Amino acid sequence: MNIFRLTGDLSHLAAIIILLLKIWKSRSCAGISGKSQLLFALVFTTRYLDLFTSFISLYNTSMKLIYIACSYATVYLIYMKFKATYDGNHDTFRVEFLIVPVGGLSFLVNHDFSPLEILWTFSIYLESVAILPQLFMISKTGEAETITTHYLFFLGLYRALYLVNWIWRYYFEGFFDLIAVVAGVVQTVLYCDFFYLYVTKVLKGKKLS
Amino acid sequence: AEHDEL
Ligand SMILES: CCCCCCCC/C=C\CCCCCCCC(=O)OC[C@H](O)CO
Ligand SMILES: CCCCCCCC/C=C\CCCCCCCC(=O)OC[C@H](O)CO
Ligand SMILES: CCCCCCCC/C=C\CCCCCCCC(=O)OC[C@H](O)CO
Ligand SMILES: CCCCCCCC/C=C\CCCCCCCC(=O)OC[C@H](O)CO
Ligand SMILES: CCCCCCCC/C=C\CCCCCCCC(=O)OC[C@H](O)CO
Repeated sequence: MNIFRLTGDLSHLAAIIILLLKIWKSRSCAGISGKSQLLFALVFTTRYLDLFTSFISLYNTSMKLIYIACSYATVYLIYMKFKATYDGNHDTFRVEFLIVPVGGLSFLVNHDFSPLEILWTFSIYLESVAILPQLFMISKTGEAETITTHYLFFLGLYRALYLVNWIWRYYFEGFFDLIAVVAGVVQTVLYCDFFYLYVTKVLKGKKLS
Repeated sequence: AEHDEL
C-alpha cells in the first residue's frame, strides 16, 4: 500500500459518490449512460468473486462491498426508479462489440486457464472500455453538465494514479502485472481528449463542446 | 495468483 493507490481508490470512490448523489438529489439521470453503469457493475461482479476465496484486509473487503453496492444502486436509479429521465434514444452504443471480444480475449490471454482467473481478466479488459458508451453519448448529445465532467475527471484520474502505483510497486517490491498495466494504459489513453477539454474549458468556466 | 488491489 502506497499513497498513489490510496489516492487512486479515494478518487474512484469520489467519482462513484458524485454520480450517485447527483442522480439521487436531482431525481433525474439525464445525460447519463446507463450502458456504462451496467458495464461497471459487471466489472465489480466478475472481479470481486475472490471475496469468497481470499481475505487481504478489512479495507480491501469493505471497498469491494461498497463498490458493488454503489454500482448496483446506480443501475437501479437509472433503469428502475428514475427511468422516466433515462435518455435511451441517445445512449445507443452497441455494447456487444465490447462484451463479446473482451470475453474472447480473457479466455485466450490470461495468467491462468481457470474460471476465477478468466473472470478476473474479463473485468480488467472490460473496465478499459467501460466508459466508451458515456463518452459516445456526450459526443452525440453535444455538451456535458459540469457535475458529469467532475465524475469523469475523478474516474479518469483513478486508473492514472494506479499506473503510478504500479511503477512504485515494481521499483520497491518487484511486483509486476502486465495484464493490469496494458489495460490500465488503454483505460487512461481513452480519457486524453476529455482531460484536455476539462483543463482548457471546464476548469476555465466554459462548457464542454 | 493473489490479487491484492481493487
Ligand atoms: C499522490 C496523489 C496525487 C494526487 C494529486 C491530485 C489530487 C487532487 C487534489 C489536489 C492537487 C491540487 C490540484 C492541482 C493539480 C495540479 C495542477 C497543475 O499542474 O498546475 C496548476 C497551475 O497550472 C499552476 O499555476
Ligand atoms: C489532504 C488531501 C489528501 C488527499 C490524499 C489522501 C491520502 C491519505 C490522506 C492523508 C495523508 C497522510 C496519511 C498518513 C498519516 C500518518 C499515518 C502514519 O503514521 O502511518 C504509519 C504507517 O505505518 C506508514 O506506513
Ligand atoms: C476520509 C479520508 C479521506 C477521503 C478523501 C477525502 C475527500 C473528501 C474531502 C473533501 C470534500 C470537499 C471537496 C468536494 C468533493 C470532491 C469532488 C468535487 O470537487 O466536486 C464534485 C461535487 O459533487 C460538486 O461538484
Ligand atoms: C469497437 C471495439 C473493438 C473491440 C474492443 C476490445 C477491447 C480490448 C481492450 C483492452 C485489452 C488490453 C490488453 C491487451 C492484452 C495484453 C495482455 C498481455 O500481454 O498478457 C500477457 C500474458 O501474461 C500472456 O499470457
Ligand atoms: C479501443 C482501445 C484503443 C486504445 C489503444 C491505445 C492504447 C494502447 C496501449 C498499450 C499498447 C500495448 C502493446 C503491448 C501489448 C502486448 C501484448 C502481447 O504481445 O502479449 C503477449 C501475449 O499475450 C502472449 O500470449
